[PDB]
Amino acid sequence: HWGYGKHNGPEHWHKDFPIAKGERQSPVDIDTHTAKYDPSLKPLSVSYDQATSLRILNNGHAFNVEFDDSQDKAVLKGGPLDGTYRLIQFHFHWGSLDGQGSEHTVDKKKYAAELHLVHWNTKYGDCGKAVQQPDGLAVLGIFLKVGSAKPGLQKVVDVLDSIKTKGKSADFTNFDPRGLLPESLDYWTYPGSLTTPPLLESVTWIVLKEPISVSSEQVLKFRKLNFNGEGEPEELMVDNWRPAQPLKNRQIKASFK
Ligand SMILES: Nc1ccc(/N=N/c2ccc(S(N)(=O)=O)cc2)cc1
Ligand SMILES: [Zn+2]
Repeated sequence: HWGYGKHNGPEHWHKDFPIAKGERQSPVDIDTHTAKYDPSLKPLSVSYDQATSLRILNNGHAFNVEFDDSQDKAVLKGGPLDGTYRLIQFHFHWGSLDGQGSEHTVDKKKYAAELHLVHWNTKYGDCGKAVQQPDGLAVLGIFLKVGSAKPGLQKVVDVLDSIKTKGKSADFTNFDPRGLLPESLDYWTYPGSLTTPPLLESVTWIVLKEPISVSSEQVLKFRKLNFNGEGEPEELMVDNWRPAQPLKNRQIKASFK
């Protein structure tokens, strides 16, 4: 099945998922000089005060921290969005080396990793329904660079030993995703897709300009995870990122001058 290796990686995905070559695929390179400030964008509202984390899961492609999305508890509103989008999960993409790992790039610069906070439009009732709609999801993307440690990431880092292999999960209650945000909410936005199969073209991307800093030690622990299940040959979970896709007939908008 699909993955990130030579024989099942991004260049193969189109055979099972023809939308891989579609008109609004993600990620993309963000050309900062071509992106235009958009005055029609309303203020972005990240409201994570009542966020209720449940569990952390190694799904064989990344790890997901999952949230209770049965009520308006952690929501994203404003910016390019109409209505209310509920946080369902977050995960990361990262590299084998500090010089790669992000999915989006900025003037072709690759960051060490990229955090995706995944939200679904409450007008569609559940995430499975939302992901089939052109305005179904909003993914808040945050770049990670290697430097000082991110204190708010350490609780994630320290549980990874318990979910080393595909299919393993662990309790992960009382985690506050506000500790993963940078100071500024300045962002770029464009219409795109899921960056993994099924690659559905249902995502409003909101990519923050300011990266967060994480330590080398923190990212090294991401790289100790396994793509494989328990008792199978070890394949380190690294380079689980899709490269930039053609922008085609899309304009990237900036929230800032
Ligand atoms: N039924 C179904 C199956 C797989 C799904 N995948 N959801 C996605 C969640 C977010 C991402 S991403 N990497 O944030 O674009 C990519 C996949 C979503 C729904
Ligand atoms: Zn992602």
